[PDB]
Amino acid sequence: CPLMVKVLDAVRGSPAINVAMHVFRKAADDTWEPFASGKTSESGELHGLTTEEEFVEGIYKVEIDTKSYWKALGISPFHEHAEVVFTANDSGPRRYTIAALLSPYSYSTTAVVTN
Amino acid sequence: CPLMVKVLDAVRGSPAINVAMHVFRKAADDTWEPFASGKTSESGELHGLTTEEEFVEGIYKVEIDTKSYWKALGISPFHEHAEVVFTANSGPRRYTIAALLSPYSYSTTAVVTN
Amino acid sequence: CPLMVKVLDAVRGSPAINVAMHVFRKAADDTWEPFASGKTSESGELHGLTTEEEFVEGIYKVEIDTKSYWKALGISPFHEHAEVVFTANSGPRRYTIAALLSPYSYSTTAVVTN
Amino acid sequence: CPLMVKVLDAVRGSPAINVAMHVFRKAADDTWEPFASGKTSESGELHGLTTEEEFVEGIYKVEIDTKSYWKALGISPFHEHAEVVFTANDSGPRRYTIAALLSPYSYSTTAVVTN
Ligand SMILES: O=C(O)c1ccc2c(c1)OCCOCCOCCOCCOCCO2
Ligand SMILES: O=C(O)c1ccc2c(c1)OCCOCCOCCOCCOCCO2
Ligand SMILES: O=C(O)c1ccc2c(c1)OCCOCCOCCOCCOCCO2
Ligand SMILES: O=C(O)c1ccc2c(c1)OCCOCCOCCOCCOCCO2
Repeated sequence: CPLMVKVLDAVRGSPAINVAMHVFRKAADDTWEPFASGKTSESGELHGLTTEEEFVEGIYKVEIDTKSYWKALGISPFHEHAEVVFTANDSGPRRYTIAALLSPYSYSTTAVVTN
Repeated sequence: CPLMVKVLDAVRGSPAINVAMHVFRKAADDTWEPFASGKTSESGELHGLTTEEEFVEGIYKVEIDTKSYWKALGISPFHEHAEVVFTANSGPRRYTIAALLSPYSYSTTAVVTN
Repeated sequence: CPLMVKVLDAVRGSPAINVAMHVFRKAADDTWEPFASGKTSESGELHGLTTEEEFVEGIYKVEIDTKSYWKALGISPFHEHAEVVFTANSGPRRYTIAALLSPYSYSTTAVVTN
Repeated sequence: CPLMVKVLDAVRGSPAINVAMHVFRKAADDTWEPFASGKTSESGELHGLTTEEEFVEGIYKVEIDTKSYWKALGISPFHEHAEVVFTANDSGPRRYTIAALLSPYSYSTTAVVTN
């Protein structure tokens, strides 16, 4: 599991459950190509997006659909989504945990990178 | 204005207005001596807490009553308050303390400029 | 000033100065049309990106080049940039986008006022 | 494990390792009484601070010594520590995870509360 995403809800003090997200990888023509997608579990975590062999060097974008999450809770939020754009594995393979902390008008995204 | 505090509401996307806070300065016996207080304005800011000659070296604590802010909005928050504890004054400096409030989370940042 | 961006450096406790950013507006084909751009001032702020009559309904993206900011400080950051994507203008509103930068983390907040 | 603390370093993109913290509980005389203490592990986590039987209703304060952490990394930070002051278990027992995200001039503290 080289790429994992964890999402927290700062209004409820809970994991953010059933949050959809889409991962893209920049292709040779400099367009965003679909890579993987999934939804957070009851723990707010999404595992299994990719494998060590599949997650090669590249520039990746994770688009977390925070808007649909907030709307399902009855909240009309500011952002369309929470994004993470990063270069991966250019020093060799790493494990990436992306942590997103969500409020209706604010979010933070943090990476924990281990070798 | 050596010390300014700004408070934002991350639920509503607005300044957090009428947020009360007290500032204390740590005394030699390790007790917190009353120093300054006020509440945020319609812009979410609290200005005029102190003056340059009054604000000397020490450990200061800003205790922001975030619980009362959320209670007034009918949201049951996690924190009793937000406490920002820092050593101030290498000589005088200007300090802006920002607090970003959510019911179960808060962030605080300091800008120290000249 | 319908749209203002403020950027802070959480490592140094300072405004983030000379941070470049582009603003795009989503077009009908789902491509990002150039809209506005600039770089932050000595106060970390970027003002004057647009006018009320120009800033109409749409989905807007602010792409802040945080990577170049950290590279200039000799710190290898995580993010290529910070992207703030939001629907703007229920009629005109005033938008302040704040970004708080660390090498491996960023936070962004919006204040929408009248 | 009704109370767990997780600490992340936003400069290095790593768990914040060997961070000391002290937990206090407000006593009947309205003073802060020592409760528990410990240090974060290699994963940035501190477990085992208390037990379901020991962690009764009350007002608790966690003081995380972020200043000594940053100084050991050669950084002179703004805050003396990162604090969390909260009422616990007044609706019945809950499990509390306190997540702290650290930068030299900024920190955020978030609670995940489960039943
Ligand atoms: O348990 C919660 O507090 C919780 C809280 C929030 C949950 C959520 C659960 O989703 C659980 C799975 O729901 C599947 C059926 O719902 C389908 C429609 O989902 C629309 C997006 O919902 C996002 C929030 O989902
Ligand atoms: O402005 C928003 O988008 C917004 C967004 C979300 C707001 C919210 C506002 O709360 C505003 C004050 O609500 C009035 C009192 O409601 C009492 C019940 O509140 C239950 C918890 O609501 C959490 C979300 O509150
Ligand atoms: O202002 C601080 O307290 C502060 C605090 C921390 C600063 C830091 C400043 O970096 C300022 C610019 O550093 C000059 C170039 O150093 C190159 C090597 O940097 C290695 C990574 O340093 C991370 C911490 O950088
Ligand atoms: O592995 C790291 O990146 C790391 C990174 C940071 C580590 C840290 C490890 O501490 C590992 C345990 O060190 C025990 C011996 O050091 C005693 C003095 O510790 C002073 C406080 O250090 C806080 C940072 O500790």
